[PDB]
Amino acid sequence: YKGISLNPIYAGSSAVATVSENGKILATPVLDEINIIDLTPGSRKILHKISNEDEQEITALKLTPDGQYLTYVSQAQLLKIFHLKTGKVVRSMKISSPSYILDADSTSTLLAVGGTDGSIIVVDIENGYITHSFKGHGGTISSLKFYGQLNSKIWLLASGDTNGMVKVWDLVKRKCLHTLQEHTSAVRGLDIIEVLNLLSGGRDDIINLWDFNMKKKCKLLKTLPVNQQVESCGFLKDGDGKRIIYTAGGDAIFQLIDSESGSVLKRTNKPIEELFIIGVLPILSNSQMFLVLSDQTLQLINVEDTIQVTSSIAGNHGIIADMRYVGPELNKLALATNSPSLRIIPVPLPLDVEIYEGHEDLLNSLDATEDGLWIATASKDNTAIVWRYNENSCKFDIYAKYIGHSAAVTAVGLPNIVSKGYPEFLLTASNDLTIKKWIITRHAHEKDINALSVSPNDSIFATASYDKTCKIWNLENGELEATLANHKRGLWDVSFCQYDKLLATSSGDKTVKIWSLDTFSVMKTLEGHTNAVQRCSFINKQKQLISCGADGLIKIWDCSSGECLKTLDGHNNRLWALSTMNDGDMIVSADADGVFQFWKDCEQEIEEEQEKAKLQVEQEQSLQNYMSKGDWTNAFLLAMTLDHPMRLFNVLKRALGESRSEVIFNEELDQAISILNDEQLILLMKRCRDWNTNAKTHTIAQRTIRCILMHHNIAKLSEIPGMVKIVDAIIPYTQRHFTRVDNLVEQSYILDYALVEMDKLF
Amino acid sequence: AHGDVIHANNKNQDIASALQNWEDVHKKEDRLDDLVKFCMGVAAFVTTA
Amino acid sequence: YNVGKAEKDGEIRLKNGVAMSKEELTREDKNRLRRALKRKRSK
RNA sequence: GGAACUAAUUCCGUAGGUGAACCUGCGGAAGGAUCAUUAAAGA
Repeated sequence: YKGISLNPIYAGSSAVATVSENGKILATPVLDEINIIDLTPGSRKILHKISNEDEQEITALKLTPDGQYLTYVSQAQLLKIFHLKTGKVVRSMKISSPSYILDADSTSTLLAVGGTDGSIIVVDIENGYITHSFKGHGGTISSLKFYGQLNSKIWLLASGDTNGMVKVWDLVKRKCLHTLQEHTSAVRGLDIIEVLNLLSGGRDDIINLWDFNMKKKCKLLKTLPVNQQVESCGFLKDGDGKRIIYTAGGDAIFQLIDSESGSVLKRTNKPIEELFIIGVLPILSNSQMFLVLSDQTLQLINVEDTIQVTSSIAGNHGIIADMRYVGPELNKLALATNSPSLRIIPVPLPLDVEIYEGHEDLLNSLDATEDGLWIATASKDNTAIVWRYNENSCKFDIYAKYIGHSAAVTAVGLPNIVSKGYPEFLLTASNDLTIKKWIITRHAHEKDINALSVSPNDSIFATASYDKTCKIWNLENGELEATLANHKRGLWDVSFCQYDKLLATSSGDKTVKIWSLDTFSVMKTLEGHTNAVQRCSFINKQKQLISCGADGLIKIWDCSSGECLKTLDGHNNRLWALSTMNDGDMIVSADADGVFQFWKDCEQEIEEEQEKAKLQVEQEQSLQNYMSKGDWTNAFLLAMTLDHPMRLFNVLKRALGESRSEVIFNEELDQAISILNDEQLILLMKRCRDWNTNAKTHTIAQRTIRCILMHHNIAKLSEIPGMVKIVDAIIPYTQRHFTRVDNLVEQSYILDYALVEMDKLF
Repeated sequence: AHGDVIHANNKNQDIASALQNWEDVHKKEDRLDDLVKFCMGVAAFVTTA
Repeated sequence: YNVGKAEKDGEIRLKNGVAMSKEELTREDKNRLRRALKRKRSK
């Protein structure tokens, strides 16, 4: 299968991603690595991932308005500078006490770092040296803000401590001008308003205006009381003279507030999910604001009663409860995750997410109707809801909701749907034992339930448990067709198959079984997993069934054979769930890890082996045609490709015999020796090494060495790996044959002696 | 000592001027190698047989 | 350098240096070679 | 099943026992092999 791995762009350690003034380019960190994905309309690509150290974690990372360089801080007290153009770390240095806050100005020349201890050092972006070091206030530094003009003789740096103290350090003056402990809590966000007034975000709730000057005079112009934590704030030019400060809060409600009055012109959202926006990266000139949410998602909001997000990009899905395909197109896969919302992701680089949050419960189960549209959600919260699956437009609804029962909805399964697209009923179950079938309560099994699945005829249904039993009850009435006998220690999944007509069972031990309606008993028994099976997905061709497993590996087998066909080992630490594309077999694998992957069945690879097996049988008959009649150049090559030594040696027998009137063999054969590969000069000389052993195959070896020496550059022959050890065996046999041939010349002058004593007689 | 050197700088016209002047001289002194084998092969044939 | 049996299954190398592939053999030559390696292994 | 081809430790009292060549819980006994260091209110 052509499995494609999927990874999360924003994950692990909390940090603020750095984006450039232009929409394109973005930086996110997952564990040790940092992933940079350029942002362009219609194209998403990841430039590169920095390996760094897997053991180390990333406290924070920063990108300049123009993305020339990427700056990140490791867990160890050192600073690593990365150059975007060459993808190489130009400089690295120790920042002593680690500083989470890094501030970059529009110009990339100056970068500010805040230590854990509260000591702040300013480092030039271009050269890895510290222009100056400030002892600063004796507290952790919450944030710093730089002020600059493309060309100016005045530069102002503002630093915010954990306590409500703001020091406006002046770089040219090298003095701390001002102290403003108006704030009673650490200042999380500082924004320097254009001329001079200083706006400081207050962690406690107070957002405080200030007057800044080179001279001592400074005063508090205004104080704004907002009912949210000020995570970050900024000044927006839009709205002219009445600039509306941009405020980010713990509740995640973005607020634009009049300057002249404390009233809020417009609030972009309130979100049902209980998340806080860690920090906001705003282009400002482009009037685009990026909000990093506490549910690990990024929302793009334009700046002009409720702010409307232009698009939503989800950096990482922490956990996928289950994988179920939804929609007519089938491009987007509905995601069941540990959150109180439903996320719809498109199927093919950052991926945008459609998100629906019908209930507060993290989704604990999910299901979609086979003919296209509907989606149904099972959650920890007792409420169970049905979702409107339109494929046309961006419209989505959740019209039906079900009161039911006082425990979490373990799983929602709908046997059937009517031809108008309305579900007939919902069977659903719990952490307790109270198992219910609501149309639009039964009990089964003393402990928590695990899975619910259905047959295309609505006749039969089955459900599974931790106390080891599977129950098959009538769908129409309130009747019990039977009970399955038991599995070894707890049944994680139950799956019906259309062609076979079987009920498969996954377990909490490493065994899978196949169960029958007719006898209520085990048809087949499987083994050779490590941990626990978790989910079993039906296969499109109804033969090659797919089981997942809580040891990170997925495996494929046929019920009729009973034997393992294939194993897939491409995921990291776990597996939880599995999806199959209905129309064409594509196995889609879902885990505790934030990686994801799409696999596919590939008869096509057999046709590669068919053409390879055909090619030999094709070329042997040419070879035996060449071995009939000559054309020994082609008889050499097809021997050299398919490695028949005795048929190759017969060519070099005949090639010497035909070469009886520097050219050592046939001339076109000599050109064929010149084009021999490095793997072929090993194999030819190795066969030539064998031929040098006995004196009958002797000279046929020696003429083949003479070509390779006469028709190659000999600097290759030392480069070639393992070729020297072949030369160790060739040489002392040649010296042995050298005396042996020369001694036949020494005996040969008896013929010279038989002339001289004879010609004297004459 | 220098067979590494004169091999890599083979077919220089200055070195091979000397080496052809070597081989034009060195060919004449095969006449003992054609003399020893007669001196060997007879004396082995005479004393044994 | 002793001549040795080749690492690939598709070839057979004899003790004298006459290498034989498994694919250029005839079935009657396949017979004698298995019969020859029978009596040396048996001995 | 048929017929081809290719490939190649001991003991005592007491109580109980269904994996009891006997064991186990509670309390006793030795009739069982003591090396080493040792003033530190050395106020």
